[PDB]
Amino acid sequence: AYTNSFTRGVYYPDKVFRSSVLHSTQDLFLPFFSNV
Amino acid sequence: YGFQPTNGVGYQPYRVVVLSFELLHAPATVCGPKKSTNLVKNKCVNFN
Repeated sequence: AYTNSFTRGVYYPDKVFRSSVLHSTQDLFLPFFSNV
Repeated sequence: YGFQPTNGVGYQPYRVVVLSFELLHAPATVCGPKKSTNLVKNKCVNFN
């Protein structure tokens, strides 16, 4: 059986602190709305 | 290789150590030596 992992699986890409900014990065993440 | 003991001009073992430097998100583990100075605030200063 599979369930919808809607949004989850996001984590801080790096140690660096950032605030009030939209930053784009590329890492290994769980694609949204993927079956688990 | 073999490296004939006396013979190699090119033939001798060159022990090569390579240092690879990596900086990451994280705090530096290996850093240069001595100089932790008194931090001064509210003043234009050069900082490291």
